[PDB]
Amino acid sequence: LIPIVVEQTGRGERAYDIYSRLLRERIVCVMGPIDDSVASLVIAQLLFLQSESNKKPIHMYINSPGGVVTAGLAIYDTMQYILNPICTWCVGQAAAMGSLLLAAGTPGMRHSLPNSRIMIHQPSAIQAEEIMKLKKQLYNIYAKHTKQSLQVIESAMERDRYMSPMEAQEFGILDKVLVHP
Amino acid sequence: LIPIVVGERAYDIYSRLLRERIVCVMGPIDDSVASLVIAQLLFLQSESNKKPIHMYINSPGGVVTAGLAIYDTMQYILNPICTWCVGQAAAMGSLLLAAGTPGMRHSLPNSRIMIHQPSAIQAEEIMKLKKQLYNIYAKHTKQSLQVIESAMERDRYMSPMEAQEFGILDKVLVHP
Amino acid sequence: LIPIVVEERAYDIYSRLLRERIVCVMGPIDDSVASLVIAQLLFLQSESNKKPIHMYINSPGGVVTAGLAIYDTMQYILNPICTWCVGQAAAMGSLLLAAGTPGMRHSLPNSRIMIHQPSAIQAEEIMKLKKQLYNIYAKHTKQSLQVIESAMERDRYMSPMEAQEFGILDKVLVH
Amino acid sequence: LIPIVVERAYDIYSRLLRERIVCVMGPIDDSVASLVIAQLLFLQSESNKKPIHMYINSPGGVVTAGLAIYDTMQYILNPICTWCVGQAAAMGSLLLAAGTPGMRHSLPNSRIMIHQPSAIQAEEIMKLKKQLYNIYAKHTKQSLQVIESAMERDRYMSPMEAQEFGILDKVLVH
Amino acid sequence: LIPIVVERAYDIYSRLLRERIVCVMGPIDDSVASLVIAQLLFLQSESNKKPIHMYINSPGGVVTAGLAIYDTMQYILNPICTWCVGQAAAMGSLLLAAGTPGMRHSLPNSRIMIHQPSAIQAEEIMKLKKQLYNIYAKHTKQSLQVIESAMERDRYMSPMEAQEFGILDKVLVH
Amino acid sequence: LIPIVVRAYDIYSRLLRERIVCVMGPIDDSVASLVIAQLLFLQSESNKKPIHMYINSPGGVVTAGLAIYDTMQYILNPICTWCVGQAAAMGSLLLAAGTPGMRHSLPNSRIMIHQPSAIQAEEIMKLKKQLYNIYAKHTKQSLQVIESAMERDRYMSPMEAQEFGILDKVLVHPP
Amino acid sequence: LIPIVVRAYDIYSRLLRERIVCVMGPIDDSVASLVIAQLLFLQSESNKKPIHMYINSPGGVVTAGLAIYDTMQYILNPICTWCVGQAAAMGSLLLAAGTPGMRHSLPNSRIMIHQPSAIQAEEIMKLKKQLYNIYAKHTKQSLQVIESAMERDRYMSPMEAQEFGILDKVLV
Amino acid sequence: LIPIVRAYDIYSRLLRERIVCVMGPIDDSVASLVIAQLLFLQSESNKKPIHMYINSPGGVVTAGLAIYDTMQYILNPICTWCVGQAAAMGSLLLAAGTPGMRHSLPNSRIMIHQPSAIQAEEIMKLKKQLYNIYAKHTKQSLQVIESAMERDRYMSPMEAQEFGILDKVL
Amino acid sequence: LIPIVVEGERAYDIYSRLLRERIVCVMGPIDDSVASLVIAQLLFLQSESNKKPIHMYINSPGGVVTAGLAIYDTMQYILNPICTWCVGQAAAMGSLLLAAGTPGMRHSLPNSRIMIHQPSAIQAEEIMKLKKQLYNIYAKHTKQSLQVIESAMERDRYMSPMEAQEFGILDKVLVHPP
Amino acid sequence: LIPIVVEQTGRGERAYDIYSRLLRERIVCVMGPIDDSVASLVIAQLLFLQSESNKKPIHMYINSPGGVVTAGLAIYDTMQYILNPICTWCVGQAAAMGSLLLAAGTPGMRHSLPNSRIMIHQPSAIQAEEIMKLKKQLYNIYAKHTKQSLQVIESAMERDRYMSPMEAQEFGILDKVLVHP
Amino acid sequence: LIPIVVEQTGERAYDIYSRLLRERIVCVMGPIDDSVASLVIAQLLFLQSESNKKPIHMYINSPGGVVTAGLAIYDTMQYILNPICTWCVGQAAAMGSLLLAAGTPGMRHSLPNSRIMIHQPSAIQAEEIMKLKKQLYNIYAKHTKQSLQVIESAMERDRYMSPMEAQEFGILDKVLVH
Repeated sequence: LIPIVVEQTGRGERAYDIYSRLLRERIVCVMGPIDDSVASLVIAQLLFLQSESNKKPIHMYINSPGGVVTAGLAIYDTMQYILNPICTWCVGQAAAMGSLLLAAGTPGMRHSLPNSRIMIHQPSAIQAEEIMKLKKQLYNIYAKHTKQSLQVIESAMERDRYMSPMEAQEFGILDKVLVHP
Repeated sequence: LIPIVVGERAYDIYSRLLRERIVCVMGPIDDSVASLVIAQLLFLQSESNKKPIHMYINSPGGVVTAGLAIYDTMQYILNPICTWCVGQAAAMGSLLLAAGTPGMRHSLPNSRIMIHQPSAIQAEEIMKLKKQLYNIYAKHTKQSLQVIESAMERDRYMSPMEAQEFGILDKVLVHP
Repeated sequence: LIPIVVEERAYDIYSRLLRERIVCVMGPIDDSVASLVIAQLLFLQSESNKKPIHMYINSPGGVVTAGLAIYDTMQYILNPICTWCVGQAAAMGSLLLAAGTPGMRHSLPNSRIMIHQPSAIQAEEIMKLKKQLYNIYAKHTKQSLQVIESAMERDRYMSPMEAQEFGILDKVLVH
Repeated sequence: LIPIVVERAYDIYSRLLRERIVCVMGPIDDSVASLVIAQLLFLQSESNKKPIHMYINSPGGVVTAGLAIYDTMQYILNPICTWCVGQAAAMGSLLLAAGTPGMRHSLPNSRIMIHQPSAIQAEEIMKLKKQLYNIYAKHTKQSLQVIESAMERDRYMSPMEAQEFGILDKVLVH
Repeated sequence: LIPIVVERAYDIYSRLLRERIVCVMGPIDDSVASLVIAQLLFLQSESNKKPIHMYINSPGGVVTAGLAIYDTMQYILNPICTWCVGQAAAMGSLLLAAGTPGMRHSLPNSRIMIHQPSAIQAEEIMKLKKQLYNIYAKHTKQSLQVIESAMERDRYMSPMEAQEFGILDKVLVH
Repeated sequence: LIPIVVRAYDIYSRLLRERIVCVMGPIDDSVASLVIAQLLFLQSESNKKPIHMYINSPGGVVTAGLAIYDTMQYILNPICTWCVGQAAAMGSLLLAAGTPGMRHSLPNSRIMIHQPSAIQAEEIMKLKKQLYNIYAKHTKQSLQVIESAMERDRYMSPMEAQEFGILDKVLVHPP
Repeated sequence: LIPIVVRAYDIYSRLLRERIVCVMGPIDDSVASLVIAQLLFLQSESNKKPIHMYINSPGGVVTAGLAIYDTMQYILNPICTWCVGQAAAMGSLLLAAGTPGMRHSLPNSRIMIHQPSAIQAEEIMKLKKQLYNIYAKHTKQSLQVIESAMERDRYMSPMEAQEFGILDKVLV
Repeated sequence: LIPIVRAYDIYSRLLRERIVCVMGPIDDSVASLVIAQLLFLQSESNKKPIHMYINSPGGVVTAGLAIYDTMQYILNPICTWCVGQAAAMGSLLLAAGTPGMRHSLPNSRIMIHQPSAIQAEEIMKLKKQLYNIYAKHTKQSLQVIESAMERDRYMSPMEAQEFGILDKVL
Repeated sequence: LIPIVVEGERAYDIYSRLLRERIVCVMGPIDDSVASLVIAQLLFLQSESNKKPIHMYINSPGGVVTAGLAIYDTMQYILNPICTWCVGQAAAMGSLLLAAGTPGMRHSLPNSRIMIHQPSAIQAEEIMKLKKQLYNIYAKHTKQSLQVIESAMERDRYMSPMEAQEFGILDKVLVHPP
Repeated sequence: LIPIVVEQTGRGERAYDIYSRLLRERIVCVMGPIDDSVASLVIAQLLFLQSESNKKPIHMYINSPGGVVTAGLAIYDTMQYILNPICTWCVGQAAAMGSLLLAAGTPGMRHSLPNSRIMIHQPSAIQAEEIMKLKKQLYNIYAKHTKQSLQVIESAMERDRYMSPMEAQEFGILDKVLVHP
Repeated sequence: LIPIVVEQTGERAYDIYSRLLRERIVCVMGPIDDSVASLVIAQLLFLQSESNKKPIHMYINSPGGVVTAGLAIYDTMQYILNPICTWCVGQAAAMGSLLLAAGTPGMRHSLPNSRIMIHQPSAIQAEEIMKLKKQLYNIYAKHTKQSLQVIESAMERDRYMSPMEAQEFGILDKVLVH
């Protein structure tokens, strides 16, 4: 499936699959649903890229319908723990937990391409009291990073709809919509 | 197995074709295909901003947001992209074909083109996605929205000569 | 499984209730359910065209065109229809509840009401059906289309007292 | 579970069949066609003059199964009142259209589709569809070009569009 | 198989139903709840004054299906005697507790559990959970803080311990 | 198929008119529901005539067997209990719970008191201790004997189960 | 499937009216309970008239076959057993356990005393030793003869099954 | 499914004409049901013929041998009709009808070959019983039967008549 | 799809590259093959140095008890300090491995969920014997009394990191590296 | 899934998976259920390690529910054939056939961690006589290594119970419990 | 899954089975099928090319399997000139016991607890099933030096035998009291 790409210096060459050459450029891809396996890989790549340097930015590309809340919260906390700046990019869609990871990038470094769909709504094994505690954590994360009030976040998350990138920029999920081709 | 080809180094042909700056979009489009195509496209821009990219489309379409992610990446990148229709380009596949650079959209002569969209989301949001398709088809085909809306309602394929007149294509290579 | 009862003659429990002009719409609604409900509604009009019919609803919703087939039948027949919410009336089941005869729409105190529509035809055809739901709810609840369009976007359930205030019910009653 | 209703007693569908009502509901296939045809030929035997009522709620189905029903509807001498309830799509709208002139009815929220949503040889699939064009033209009184064009659009008519197109005679608006 | 018994003959459950006995056995769902509600409404039509006997052996089930049963028990005018036979867990313990005061019974080895062992929005799960606290607090006379605490412990009560909690009125030594 | 017999009855219905209840195969909540209904029915026809339970079972759900056992102890009738084939786990408890002097076995039946290897650990242990009390009451063994006898993954012959107090008679032929 | 025959019965209810019990196919706890119920009914109608049991079986669960065996031995009725087609494993024990002089076979029936092959090792051998005692009781062979004959994975003809004492008559 | 014609399903109505249908594959369940019908029809009379209608690809050998032995034990004449196909054990039930009462329709296919859990010695003993049954009913030699069973072929009703599987082709 | 890293030079998957940093990822549910792989890495990392710390990152719903007790015993056998990190959740056996880290080196991120309760093939007496081992391990490491552990472990709930720190399952809750 | 590790040779780097690195320390892992595939792998490793030297000990780590009896008896006979001392370590669990491989270590070299579970009972095809033949071989092996009498072994194996390391030591299944520091 | 080992010419590495094959060991473990036969025959023909004089060791732990696959192996063992030492490890049943018995006279070995069975537990015509079993009788009679009447009777009993009893029957030459 994955093609192989080569770097060469005349005295020799080195080859990578594309995702590991993207990782060599410090790019992490979150694509498709988020689960404890996807989190495990994303966590490991973030811990690695901090160990290679704690000062160079990391670039996170999001195209996901979201996924497990506990897995997304593990990725979130690690993005906040590591000292690197994190650029975050939406392509295609960032929905549910995917838009929390988008919102959680470094201020000024949260981006979208013009046709991306953003959803703050959380589409419809645990005790009722514990599911509500998870949502209150989500409300506080969105309020922190968007700088909206909790009352705005709580009512915005109730509407089952997608924002355009311009709606998400004025809401504060994004800093930039890069329309320039 | 994929055949290996050919100091010297030995590549599977998809990596040899990628060394020729060729991206293959084959079969259905999904988030996995979209992530592969986007990674390939961003890599090829890093190899140079100037040299064209060649994009071979044989697909029945697929997920709309996956195709729009590919589309937005094709437009973000600075390189010219030459889109080649081989076999067919239907639904989201004909958007990617039409989104190649003006003068660089090609078909082989027995290809089938379809812009109709055959056959978990609220009704309000499905209509928003389709109006996005109307806008981006209209800008690339230079057609009115009423023509696009009418043409996308007929469940039919069109020949590459019809697609060239409609503006999905620039050149039909009947010659070798 | 299904009990049999004696009254002489004997019937299954649902055939015995049907003799009281009771139609049980329970569970998901589909073309199999719709045709059976419509058959009972047309029969009961032949048995008489004046005496009320009682529809008991416990339903998560279903196919829209199956619910619209039932809705049209309820509005065609001349009988009054009393609608009872029991446990749940969601999506299309809430429209059948709201489409009862004015003054004859009831709930038990713990019923959950939802007019929101949780989530292979063209996009324009999904949007046409959705606008039919707006017209039906506006007609029966007396709310404006803007209110219906806004209330239907929120993914929430509604208590019987709030559904009565919204105009989906006429009575909430304990005994 | 099907309710039983009364000194004889019958299932709800056999009680309706005593009123000369035939329910076409759900997809159409050879076993649905077999059941409908048996009821149609039976109801002609009890009277060749009193009308029959067909209720349609159908996405359509097998083309030759629908054509077997259609040809049975045209062979028997009874008038057939057709009622669209819910939807009549594909082959279901051909059965609706093939009711007796003046006796094709719809409820006001029904959807009608004459489009045929997307094995045998290619040259035979076109021979079936050409029969559909000729059947629709006979009953709808549109030209073959109008129907062949209209039947390519993947859309549903409202009952008022279907009455203007000629598939229906009456919409009972309530 | 189910045995026929017994003039006329019925299956064992129809013969019990003539004694005004309703059996709630196994999990509760919408198809169980509709059967239970239908029998409750029927038995009120025969008389509104003679008791009804509900026999519960259940792990519980769907909350809105149990709330439909509960509301019917409170709606109808009859006394309802509830018998715990082997198990009453989750929603099955609520139906047990919801019997008429003085008419809630257990056999000596029954296990009682008010804990709710484990889609819709979280705000709706918590609203539905809060309704259960008000039902238990009404019927057991415990405070909401007691009910909230006791429903958190993943535990079964003895019949005598459930009588002390107020879920039962009598344990019968058999 | 199950034989019809003749006034024409199912074979198990014809046995039930002889006051015979069959407990065959695994016990579960569905078997318990049927057995308890038959026990309560047979008590209503006579509180004085014995009931016969024929047991061939590998065991089952404990709470389903405890529901049957409590019904046997609630009703006033004597219950004759017959092991045929095997009684194991909960099947041996229903066998042991018959009326003293009225517990019988055929010569080749296998009896197992051992409990061959969704609940909390403290609750599984609380169920297990209820079995120790029931067996000790009916067999007259001490709790330490019962608790150690249950640990051996073993079957008893009918004569050994009679000496242990699970049975009162072993019958080759009618007495 | 099952034809109805004229009162009216299915074919098996009509045979049951003739006091015929068909043990056919594999034996299990479902089959055993059905056979025992018919055996106890037929004794209820008469303790003196014979019962006819027809066997076509590969055998099955030992504990279910021993349940049938104990019921056949308990009831007072004579039981005529007929081997039709085959009687293998537990099926040949029900054949051997018919009343002396009343065990029959058709000419092409195959009889097997061998046992073709959740429980402890000690308990499997205790069941096996019960089989040795039952076959020795009914065939009048010694236990050493039974133990050897059951080890050979073979079928045997009705005439040598009669010689071994599993049958009294072969009817041709 | 089964049409109803007193009233009976179509197979119980034919059973009232003393007709037994052996159609489809033979197994212990089929054998049990055919034997019960055969024994019943003898009880109604021992003198009237039984008519046995066969369309089958074959089946289990010991299931067919159980049917065969019942046909020979019963006193009644058994007329046998091949309709469509008699193969494997179905040809043995056809051949085992009463002399002069074995019939075929004109297009029936007959096969005595045995197309395509037990020890080798016991498989061979079963097949040697087939050789003896076919030899006595067809009156061919064992050497002829053993050779004819090795050819994987069907034969026409006229070949089966001259081989002695049939008496009449109608 | 597991990334490769090149780091003469050699190529590692991301987890082997992290193992060179002395990082062990206990992620997802625990079973015998997870336990086998963790124990082999712990013994390897002790061989490479008996005095440098080891870092265990935990995100797990729990798992087989005897597989977790095998891991626990290996953590207590080796002489190294073990820093333990909760990310996402530590439930059931995952919370015991969290609590079993070295005193002063048990860490949580701010949104981690901690559950001491054990949600729900052997006889009843052996299940209770496993439970009583768990009660003694939690009492040893959290320094609660056995009855407090028994009462706490009966409630089907999750602690916050701050509540688990007050219970003694954690030493630090860290928003950022100090 | 299995991590790779590197061995520092003299001015050189030799890569292994984690299990071949352990095998180079003469460690054999018997983990999960025992079958013919597991037996073949264990027997190959035992015969290999004897060729590398017949005098250095071998270390066998047991975490097993047991398995096929004839597969475990093949392992047992290979342990008894080779000349090496074998240290056997119970980690987590040794049940059924796993406890025979534990008991069959060299005397003085059988170990357990503090929280292991030992079970001699065999939790509940071939002919009846052949199952009892194979069971009687287990009684002989256990009696040889534990030095209990056959009556004590045969009675003990009937109880469906586990036992603690300090009780398996008193029964003679192992020699040392490594109490935690 | 399968270990890797390093050996002198040590600057070469092998999987554990490729290392054993270099010692001239062929492993026949588990059931026999055409793919197992193909791979065993390939190894036997290779090892003869390396030398036609040094012994080959076959290790058998097998239920047996397809008869014609085992007969293909048997004919390859009989074709090649090498001595073949056969070792019964664990069990040799059915076709597995024929390969064991077909080792070179004096070179057929068993471990003490191995189970041996010559009984054949239980798509072609009856005459062909019977013809295959008569070849088995001839092979066993040739190699065990029993008469056909003994072999035919001994295959009818559904039982295993000990290595000492299998030695008395002539299937083995040695039992390794080790």
